Amino acid sequence: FRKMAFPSGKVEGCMVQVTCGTTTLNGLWLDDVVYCPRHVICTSEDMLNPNYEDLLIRKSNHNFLVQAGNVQLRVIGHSMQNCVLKLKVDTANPKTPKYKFVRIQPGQTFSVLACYNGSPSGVYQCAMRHNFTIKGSFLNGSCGSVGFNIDYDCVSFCYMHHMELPTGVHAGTDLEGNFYGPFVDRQTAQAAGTDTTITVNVLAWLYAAVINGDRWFLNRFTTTLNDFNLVAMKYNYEPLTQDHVDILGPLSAQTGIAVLDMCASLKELLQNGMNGRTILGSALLEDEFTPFDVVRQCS
Amino acid sequence: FRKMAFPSGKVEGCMVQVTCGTTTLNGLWLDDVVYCPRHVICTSEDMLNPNYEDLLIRKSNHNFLVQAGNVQLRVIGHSMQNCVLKLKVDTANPKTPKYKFVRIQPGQTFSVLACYNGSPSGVYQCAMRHNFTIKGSFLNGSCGSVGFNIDYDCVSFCYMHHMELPTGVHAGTDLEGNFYGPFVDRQTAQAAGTDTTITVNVLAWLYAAVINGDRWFLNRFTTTLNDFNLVAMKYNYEPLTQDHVDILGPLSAQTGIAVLDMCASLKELLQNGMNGRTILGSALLEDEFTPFDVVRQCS
Ligand SMILES: Cn1cnc(Cn2c(=O)nc(Nc3cc4cn(C)nc4cc3Cl)n(Cc3cc(F)c(F)cc3F)c2=O)n1
Ligand SMILES: Cn1cnc(Cn2c(=O)nc(Nc3cc4cn(C)nc4cc3Cl)n(Cc3cc(F)c(F)cc3F)c2=O)n1
Repeated sequence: FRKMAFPSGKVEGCMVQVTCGTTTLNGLWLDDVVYCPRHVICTSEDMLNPNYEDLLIRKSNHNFLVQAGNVQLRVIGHSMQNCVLKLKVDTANPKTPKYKFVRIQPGQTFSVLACYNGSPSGVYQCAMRHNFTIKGSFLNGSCGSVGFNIDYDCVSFCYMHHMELPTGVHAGTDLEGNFYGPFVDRQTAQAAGTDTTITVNVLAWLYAAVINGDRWFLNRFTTTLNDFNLVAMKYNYEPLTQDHVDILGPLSAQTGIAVLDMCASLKELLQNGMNGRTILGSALLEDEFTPFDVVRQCS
Repeated sequence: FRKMAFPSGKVEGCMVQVTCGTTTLNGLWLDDVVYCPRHVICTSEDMLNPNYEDLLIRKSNHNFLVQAGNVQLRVIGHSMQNCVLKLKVDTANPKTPKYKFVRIQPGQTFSVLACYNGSPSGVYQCAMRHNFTIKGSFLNGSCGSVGFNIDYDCVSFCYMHHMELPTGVHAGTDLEGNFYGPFVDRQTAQAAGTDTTITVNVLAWLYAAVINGDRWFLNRFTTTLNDFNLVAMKYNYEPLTQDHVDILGPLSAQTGIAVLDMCASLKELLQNGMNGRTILGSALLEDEFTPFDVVRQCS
């Protein structure tokens, strides 16, 4: 098992650079609109405690430099939606894919196209942690890089990168400009909430093991969901939601192992450990493969 | 710090489907030639023990169906170069990138674009191992997927996927059709040579751990190159050369940790184990990052 990103071509053709004075970052060009973090309108002095409403009134269309490669896209309108800037440009992107804007739940994975100065650099899979941060790999100049999933040629954009936290994890918004988690777009020290293990994904990893014939940890017990959630919290595992139980449906049907029976097996592993035994050739439980990721790799 | 692949868009526009009878796999369309594994000309009976020159002489151009998306390309010529079939087509691929064909050395990494029926499915980083296998993520229908590196807009193709060995590792050729390793393109069980660990890559990754703030494995011991290499060989690690030491120069400069001091750290890890601790979230010693991979992602 390894982390597999979606092919990035449909997103590469949408990346542009957006510059305001000397502040520069990445934006996303879809039809005739460029979406980017509103942080671009900040001078160095504004980044600590920006007054975004005040900073925008000073700005006119001709203050925004938008470039696809070295080709300038003239801005003909600008607005602010939550923490994203929307720049209307005079050219509709001929490479615009079929796309949606989605807001993802914690545990869900997505592909990140890391970009610098509008130029795509690399692609990798990330998971949204339950404290609404991601353990990404980002350098300076990456602000505005996006995260996405692809279903049947349709790109669902779910993340726009804004900042690095002191602990080295990363925080950002959806493509409507709403932050994931309790963060704000200022250059101030903000702490990630305490992280938890992503229970739904650990359960998917256990189903993956079963599919590949590694099933020693299957015990003879069952549990209720309420009983399991209360126990899981004592081991810094996330409580399961009703949506979590349902996205485990396909793996449960494939293996014939009821979701609640697998929760009982996981509860046993938490209360007693693994005793030098491995699962999928590993002594650590993996929590960054979703049920969908598992089916992608197994079938 | 993460395993990061190159953006795949320049390769996506070159993937097509090749079909001969009921046998089908992926091909690479560059200018007016489609490159694909010659295994495509085998029926299920042929696959077990194929005489390829005999099989190819009995084929005509119209025995080859090539589809790019929904568009059918007409084959107007064919030839075989080692294990690679070259189909001349009546249309040049307008999305052909600047490209080269290169044969890589063990320890070097590349990006894989996994494809099924000519449609790209995922992208991830792999390394050529010392026994000329790769630990990929490939399912049925992935034959003909390619591996590549991207250097300022030029795609250097280095791998064409052929088969999965009974241990689950993968084997393939360069784009001139020569296998990496002692394998042949026939459906028979094939084992690889002993899998020696890429020592210079493990050292690069330990330097990545330091650069990313993890230092528990460092120590005050010292070692000579030969004394380290004695322990390395004992543990089936590749001997470290002065060229490897030189290549690690920039990382030792950045961290102030001498290369032979990092060797002392690795020697203890090999002799004592990790004591349940982890490095960069991994419970085992990672050997699929090159010094350049670490430099590029950390800077
Ligand atoms: C190491 N790292 C990992 N992720 C990041 C993301 N990131 C970023 O790329 N840039 C940021 N500040 C800027 C500085 C600029 C200097 N010039 C010339 N232009 C610049 C543009 C930007 Cl955006 N930041 C900091 C940051 C960005 C925000 F959007 C925000 F709301 C708060 C912040 F503190 C940053 O985190 N760097
Ligand atoms: C599980 N896995 C991981 N990697 C692979 C790659 N792979 C593959 O995709 N296909 C193969 N055999 C074929 C069967 C076909 C059935 N039809 C209808 N069409 C087919 C086309 C192919 Cl290529 N193989 C096996 C294989 C492929 C070779 F190129 C070879 F030289 C020897 C082999 F044993 C395969 O490994 N599968």
